[PDB]
Amino acid sequence: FRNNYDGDTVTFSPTGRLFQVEYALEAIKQGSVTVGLRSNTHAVLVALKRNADELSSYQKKIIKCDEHMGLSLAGLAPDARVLSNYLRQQCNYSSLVFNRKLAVERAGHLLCDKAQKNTQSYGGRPYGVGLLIIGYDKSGAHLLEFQPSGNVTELYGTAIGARSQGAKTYLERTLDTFIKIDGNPDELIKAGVEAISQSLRDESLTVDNLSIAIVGKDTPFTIYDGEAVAKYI
Amino acid sequence: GSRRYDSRTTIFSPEGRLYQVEYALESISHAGTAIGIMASDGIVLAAERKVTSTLLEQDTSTEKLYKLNDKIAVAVAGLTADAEILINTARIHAQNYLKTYNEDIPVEILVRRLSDIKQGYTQHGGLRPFGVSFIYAGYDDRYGYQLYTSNPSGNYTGWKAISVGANTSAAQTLLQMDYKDDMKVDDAIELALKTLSKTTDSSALTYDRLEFATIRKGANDGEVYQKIFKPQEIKDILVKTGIT
Amino acid sequence: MDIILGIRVQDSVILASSKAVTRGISVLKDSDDKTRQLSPHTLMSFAGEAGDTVQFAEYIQANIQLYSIREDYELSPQAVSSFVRQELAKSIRSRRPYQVNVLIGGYDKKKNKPELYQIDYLGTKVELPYGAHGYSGFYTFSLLDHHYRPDMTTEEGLDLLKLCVQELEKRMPMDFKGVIVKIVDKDGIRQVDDFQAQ
Amino acid sequence: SDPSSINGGIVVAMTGKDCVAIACDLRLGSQSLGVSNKFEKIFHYGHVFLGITGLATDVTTLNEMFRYKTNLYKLKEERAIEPETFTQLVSSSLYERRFGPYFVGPVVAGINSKSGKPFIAGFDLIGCIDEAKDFIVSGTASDQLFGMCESLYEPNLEPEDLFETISQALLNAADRDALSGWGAVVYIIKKDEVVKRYLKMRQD
Amino acid sequence: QFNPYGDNGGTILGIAGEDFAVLAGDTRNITDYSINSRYEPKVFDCGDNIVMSANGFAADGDALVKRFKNSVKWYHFDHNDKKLSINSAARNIQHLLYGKRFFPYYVHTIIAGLDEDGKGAVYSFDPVGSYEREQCRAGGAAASLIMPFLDNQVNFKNQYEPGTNGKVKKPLKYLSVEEVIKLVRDSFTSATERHIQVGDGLEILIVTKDGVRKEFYELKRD
Amino acid sequence: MTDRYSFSLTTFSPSGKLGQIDYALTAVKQGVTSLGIKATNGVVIATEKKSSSPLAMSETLSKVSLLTPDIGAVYSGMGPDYRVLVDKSRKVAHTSYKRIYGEYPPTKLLVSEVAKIMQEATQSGGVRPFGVSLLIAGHDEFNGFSLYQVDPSGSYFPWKATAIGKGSVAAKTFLEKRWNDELELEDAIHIALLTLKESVEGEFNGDTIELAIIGDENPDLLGYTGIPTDKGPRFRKLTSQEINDRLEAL
Amino acid sequence: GYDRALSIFSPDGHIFQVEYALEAVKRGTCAVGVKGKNCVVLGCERRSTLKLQDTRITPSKVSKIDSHVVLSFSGLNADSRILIEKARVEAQSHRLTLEDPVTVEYLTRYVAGVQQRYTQSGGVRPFGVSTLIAGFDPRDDEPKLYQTEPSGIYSSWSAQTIGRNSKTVREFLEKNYDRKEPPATVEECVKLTVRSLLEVVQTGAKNIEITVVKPDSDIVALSSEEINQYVTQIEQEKQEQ
Amino acid sequence: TTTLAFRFQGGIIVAVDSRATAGNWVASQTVKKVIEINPFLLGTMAGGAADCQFWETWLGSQCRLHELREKERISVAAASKILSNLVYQYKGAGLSMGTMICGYTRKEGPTIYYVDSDGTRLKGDIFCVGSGQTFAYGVLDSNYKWDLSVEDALYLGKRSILAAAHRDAYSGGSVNLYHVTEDGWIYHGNHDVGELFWKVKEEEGSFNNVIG
Amino acid sequence: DRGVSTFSPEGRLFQVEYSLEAIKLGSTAIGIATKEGVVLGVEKRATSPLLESDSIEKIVEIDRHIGCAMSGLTADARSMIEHARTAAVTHNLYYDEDINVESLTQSVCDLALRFGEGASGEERLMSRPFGVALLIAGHDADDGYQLFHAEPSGTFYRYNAKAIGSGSEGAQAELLNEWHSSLTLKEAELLVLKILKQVMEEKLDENNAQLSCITKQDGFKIYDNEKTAELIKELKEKEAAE
Ligand SMILES: [Mg+2]
Ligand SMILES: [Mg+2]
Repeated sequence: FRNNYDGDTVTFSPTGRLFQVEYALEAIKQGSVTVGLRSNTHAVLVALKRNADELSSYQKKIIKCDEHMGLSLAGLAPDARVLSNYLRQQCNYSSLVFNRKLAVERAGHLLCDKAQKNTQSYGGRPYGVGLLIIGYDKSGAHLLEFQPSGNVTELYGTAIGARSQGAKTYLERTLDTFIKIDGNPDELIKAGVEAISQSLRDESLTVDNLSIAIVGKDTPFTIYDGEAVAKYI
Repeated sequence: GSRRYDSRTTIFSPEGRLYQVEYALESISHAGTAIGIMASDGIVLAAERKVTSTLLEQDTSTEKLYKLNDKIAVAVAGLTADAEILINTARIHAQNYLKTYNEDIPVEILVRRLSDIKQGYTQHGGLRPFGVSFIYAGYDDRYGYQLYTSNPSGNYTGWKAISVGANTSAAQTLLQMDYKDDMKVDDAIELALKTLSKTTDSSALTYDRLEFATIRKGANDGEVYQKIFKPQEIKDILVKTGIT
Repeated sequence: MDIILGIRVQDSVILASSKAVTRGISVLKDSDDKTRQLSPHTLMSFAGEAGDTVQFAEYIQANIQLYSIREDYELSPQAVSSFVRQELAKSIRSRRPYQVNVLIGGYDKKKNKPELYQIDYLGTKVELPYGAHGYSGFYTFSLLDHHYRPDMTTEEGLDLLKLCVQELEKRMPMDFKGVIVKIVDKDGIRQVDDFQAQ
Repeated sequence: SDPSSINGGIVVAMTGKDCVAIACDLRLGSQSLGVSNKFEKIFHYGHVFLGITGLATDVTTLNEMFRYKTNLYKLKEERAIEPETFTQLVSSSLYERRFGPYFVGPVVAGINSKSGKPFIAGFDLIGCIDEAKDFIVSGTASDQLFGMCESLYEPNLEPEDLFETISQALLNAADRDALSGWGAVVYIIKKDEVVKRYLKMRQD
Repeated sequence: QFNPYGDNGGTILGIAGEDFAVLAGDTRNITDYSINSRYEPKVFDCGDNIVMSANGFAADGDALVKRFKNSVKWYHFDHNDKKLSINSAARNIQHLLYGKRFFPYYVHTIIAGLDEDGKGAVYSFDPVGSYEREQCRAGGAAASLIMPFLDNQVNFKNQYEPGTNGKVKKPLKYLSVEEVIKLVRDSFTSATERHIQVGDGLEILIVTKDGVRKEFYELKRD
Repeated sequence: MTDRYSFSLTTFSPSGKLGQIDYALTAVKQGVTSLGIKATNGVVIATEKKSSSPLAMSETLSKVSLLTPDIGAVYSGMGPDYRVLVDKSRKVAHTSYKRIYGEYPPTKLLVSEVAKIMQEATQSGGVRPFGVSLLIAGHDEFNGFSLYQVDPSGSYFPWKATAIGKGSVAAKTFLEKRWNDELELEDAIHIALLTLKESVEGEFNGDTIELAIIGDENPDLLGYTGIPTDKGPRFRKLTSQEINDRLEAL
Repeated sequence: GYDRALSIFSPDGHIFQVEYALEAVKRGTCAVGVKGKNCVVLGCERRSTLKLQDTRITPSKVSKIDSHVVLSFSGLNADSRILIEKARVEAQSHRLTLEDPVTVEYLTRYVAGVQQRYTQSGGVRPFGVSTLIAGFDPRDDEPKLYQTEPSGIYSSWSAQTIGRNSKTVREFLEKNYDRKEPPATVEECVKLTVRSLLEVVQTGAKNIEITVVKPDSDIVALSSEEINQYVTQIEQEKQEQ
Repeated sequence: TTTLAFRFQGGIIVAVDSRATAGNWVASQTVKKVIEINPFLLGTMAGGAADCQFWETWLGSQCRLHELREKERISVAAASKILSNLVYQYKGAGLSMGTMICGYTRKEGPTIYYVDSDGTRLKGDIFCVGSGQTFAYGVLDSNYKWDLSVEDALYLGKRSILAAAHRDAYSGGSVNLYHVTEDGWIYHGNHDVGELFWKVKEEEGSFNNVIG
Repeated sequence: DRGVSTFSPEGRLFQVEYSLEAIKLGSTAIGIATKEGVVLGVEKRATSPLLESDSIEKIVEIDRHIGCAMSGLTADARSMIEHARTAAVTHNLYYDEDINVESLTQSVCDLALRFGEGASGEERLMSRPFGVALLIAGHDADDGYQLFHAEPSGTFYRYNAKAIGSGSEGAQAELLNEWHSSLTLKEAELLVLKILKQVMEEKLDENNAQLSCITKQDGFKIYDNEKTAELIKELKEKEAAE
């Protein structure tokens, strides 16, 4: 069984499964937790950063792609770099060649197409990281969830990483509330923090521990880390 | 995938040996015996042919002794086709050296180059080696008479008398027995023949089963002559020696 | 052009080559050695385009040195030359041909005879009693055609070169600043430190 | 600049009664400056002869190239190449560089060892093959040579006589050309033997 | 044959003060004898307190300016939001320029800003990269007219101290933004009087620790 | 995508055998019998036309192929493998010979060329040896008449006569008695016909036998007149009728 | 096209093909190099699969990379040929561009890197060779001895050996070589090298070949006889007891 | 342009002028024509501004890399041949540069190499390079002597540039002096021709083809 | 067999884990980062007394402001260092300034996962992960003194102190205790020296342990045997009390 059909991404199991892709998805579940949630005016990202020792830094999980887009990563960081870098290039191309801010919807479509090549090609390997993408554009705020399988989905909010299910359910209830947090950045953030706290167990989210990012109407994708997230615990 | 069907022809055993090389050598040991004996005024190359019949035309045949250039020749033990590939390229490297330097190519250089082509198949590319071993008989202004040998591992060495193919240990032992530093061409021929005679996996050593070659620097001339013996002449040299 | 003369005596080859490098309106150096030792018994003299000159020389040097080591042997002069010719003949049809002219003077230790080869940037090679490249030959060949004898001594050849130099200093328009002479014989290669006044 | 006129030189060959002859001059210069008095232009691969006029570096290159090709030919075919065949090899080797030719004008002379018939031929720098029963001329003095041959020549001359003919043809044609001369050599070719004679001529 | 190049006139001038620097440029854009635009800016804010202008063949100037802003964008990305100091921007441009050494950006560029110490700085480039830091520099068509003026009025060349038998140079003081702007305006009106490519408008970009301020003055439109 | 099979598919076994090659020789063994006998003034190669159904049209399949106007080849083993070898062999006779020397290549050289291809299929990455053995017969001004056999390993050897495939051994044995060095072509044809008969299981006539010869020059087959050096092709495929006339003299 | 990863990691952190290459090294004849106070000696034992050789021609074990640097090895003979040539070229190239011959270290670092490279490039197996490279840096008199292995690792030694039974001879060196007084002479260094070789070569004059490298391009291979003299005098510094 | 460097008892002197021209247009008079590679290596520039600045700043990099790689400081010979071989690769493309690589190393001692875009690399004791080279040589050659004092050397190199700055339209601005010793290069100032000429005339009593 | 870029059922890259194992067998390397500099010390680990200890390069300079210590199959690090050096020099060329240590480090880690056999993602030309890990320490003006641990997985973390190699878990644990914001360069030298002593099989002395530091004032300095020996001595006394 499995041991015969999991050797590579160019093999389908007898059930119609792609194990290498599936195995890829697992490194995500192993990663720390991050949450995304958008109102109609802003989109926030709150992600729990994970240290290695009490003597180390907390792996940076959010990346700015353009002044209007960014994402939080969950899983294999390198693959995150490779992917955000690609997102950076496509954003650049739209600005340069069309003087148009790239549509998050399109950014999504592009990421899916990139991952998919490493899920039907020999010797290649699926990406091992999930991504939460937020952005404000010509049609308001957005939040996109990307999976190495190549699947990308736009949601009012969501969470990924270990214990993600906590926050994912939390938001699923908190919806009617946060989606109405228009014109009040700090609140959405709060909502985000609360949500993120729903997938905790270790210790309470701290200064070196938390990472939040916000994008919106008159707010360029800005990264808040440590000293500045204090007011959000 | 494709890796599935890859034999990895250039890998090491846990013992630090090269499978494909070791296995090629084995192939070669089932091949007709070839011998090279170096004299003080010549070199003899003799070979025993494998695959014979009443109908095989021996006249217009040359399956074991090949001319590389006017001063060097080789005797082959292995796959005859793999042989021709290496020969055609060795012949060429000879001519290149010539054009470039206007001097005939030193036997060892030619040899070393050929050995280098073989070592390649040993270290990269993923292809099976050539199942061939060579005994080169050549002359040159820097070392005169030379006899070398090369095999699938791309290693080469020089010899006073040597053999390759089937029954090497037997022949080698016989050669170590009757060979002496100050031999002469007409004598080495005899030795060459005798040796073949006692290692042959057949009944009697007949002319049609042999290929003989000599590289003599005749005194009344100056140019190193290469003579690849013709059937009638093998028969003759054979009677002289008494094998009949 | 710069001066490159070579004359093969009975037991040696003497190459004479000008000490000046001029660029535009100024003589930049008055002590250039337009020569490279290809091997202990083979010296090559060169002249032509500004950079191609040394670049081609040193390249040929490297290649001959390498062969020397790979085989622990010294290629015959004739060999070194045929090699040089082919490098040239291949260059002439490249994108940017080496515009270099060379004289190769070597002592063939096997034949125990000095040799001198003249090769132009097109890979035109010829073996000669004496040769030159540039405009110098226009004077020296006739001078030598008259004063040269096959059985001359190293000393006689040097004096013959002296005549050549003098004729050149008399009639050529450019001040080439004298020459550096080098003799290639059985015991190697040595530079006549005494030619500016012999 | 005209590649074919830098070095100077001539070659000519004629056929006789069971013989052929090919000769040439020994000059090699650089425009006005004579540089070498010993530059032969006739070469041979076994019993086949090739004379090459034109740019010296190319003459040299082509010689080396046909030694190679003929050497390998013998190793593969186990016999020496014939004229009729070498000609084709020359032609094709030349056409191979159709748009960046070797500036040369080869001449082939020999006697078929199988048929014994005399054979000679010339080519333009890109391979046109001119097989003639009479003579073939080439070099800087080609016009002059054509003049000599066309008049002096007559069918079926004996070796001894042909030698005269070819010699006078060369000699005289060379003297009316500034770029040729400085020595001459003639090859008389017969099945059995071939004799090479040097000629005494104006050294100007 | 197709001629890949053109000349769009214009003239630019940059002056570095003690705690500021300006980069002014005219606003006209022409072609041969026709005016393409009376208002087409060529001095831009590139972020990080750096203003730049690449005057000459507008297509090239534009391409250059584009590639640099972008270089600033990626400097932030690749080097964790670090601010590109002017000296670094300069060297970066040298490379942008010299990359096209065999099909040059037919432009004379200048950037202004504050150095690492906060003092004013101006840097100017040859179309293939030669660059240097300077007190002031003009570029473009009327460069030859304006430059001498600045050597005199900004660097006080040839001006000596009265009654010293010409043995003591005028004290090399540093102008205020107000004076600098006066000079910029004069240099430009003058240039407009005599050059047919200069005119229509003047846009100056002033650079201080407080950011980048824009000033605009009208010029003759004939 | 892309042929990533860049490694040899024929390697060495611990007994020193090249599996794929031996196997190809087996495939050959399963193939119909074909033979070639060499005369003093000719050579004949023949084989049987294993009509794989009576609905199929025998003539529309040449198992005997002309390589040059003086060379032919017949085989035993996998036909397709053969057909493509003829194509190549016919091409190489031009590219490596007629386009350089202005004359067709000599038997041994052409053979030498064919052989080299087969060898490559024994070592090149990603392929399997050819499942054929061929008998190539020709003539050339300098070597006279010849007959060669080329195996999947790429080895070739000249023969006075031989047979390959199914009834090889029996046939090889039958030839050894009849053959001698004073055979005039007609007699060898005859012998070939006899030899062939014994391998042939059922029908035996010109519609089931493909026999070709390499003999005298045939100007009526040149197609043009006026040039006295090109005397005509020496290879001739025998007609059904011509075979029967010799069959009716069993 | 052929790009299969042959040297790869196995569950325990080993690169088998690299390790298996070390074995082929162990299977090769011994080679020793010990450095004196003004020299470096490199000795090697001789193979014995068959005998009736032509001592004159057969490529010895010690090779000159340049007029002042030598390299001996233990391993696949053929494999060593490639490293030598590659080393020689770089020896020339370096001369051409730096106008100075290589230091033994440079040459070492070069050869070393080539080995490492083959342990992580597709389509190739590591070099089944280990080398001893010795000589003197241009214009310096301090002897240099370095060793390289198929992994690509390298470093220097006062004395060292590689090849079959190197474990045994290493011990002899470890005991007989004092870093406070390296064999202060060409003679005693040669001796110590022979003594060491003897412990395993097992009394065989024609079984040993020694080479000495002195400063400024002075490299000399001893005669079958001069060594035999060392073997003789050495069997006495064991017999007189 | 106008640059010189010459060898002597106390080391090497490198003096260059500082004018940049666009044809007859004086583009600048404040250009540094000497690039300080490492504490013991100076490279002078003449020809295309960019070509020199660019490839010499680059040279500086390749020199540093060598340090990192070999732990030893790059020789002047090697440093120079890098530029030279580089330039030779671009031969025929239009690079325009004439430069001198001066420096001191324990191995070579004081050393100066001239390398130009034609690929000529030469070692020597005195080189003047640039449109004003002849002017510099004139003055330099006539007063140069090996046993010169460091102070006199400085002055001489200085003076020679002065010379060229005066006569050669294409040279001027100010002279930049450098002294290369056993312990490295020592900068000896930037001297404005605007004032240097007058001082020199009065003190030395030369340039009498001028009144003032 | 299976490819070199295959994911285990636990979501990890085999070859990466495996190389990480090979790294566990290396000589210890410890780096501690203080407000006065960063110390990087390593254990030479001579495999024989005839090997000239000083010929062991496990601490290298990337640039005057960046140094680095390796641990693992040290031959694999050569191409990494080279890239590190070129990356820093090149940066100085294109921007006339020093490369940020993070940046340098990040550039090195970009090589990490570039292994494969035709992995449709770019052109990955390396057959297997690096079998070594690095401790990269340096200083820039923006973020002060920094120490980074770079693994063959492409990830790298910043540590106030870190140990890699054989004695990692033990040493790491010790570091964890001993470390504090207000440490001093000498204290750090000591800890490295002390902790090295502990995890080292043979007895730590000047010929088998190597110390180095990088400071704003003097840059990357590899401590000379004599200086380190003095510290070793200063340690026997600090330890030979209480
Ligand atoms: Mg005349
Ligand atoms: Mg108007």
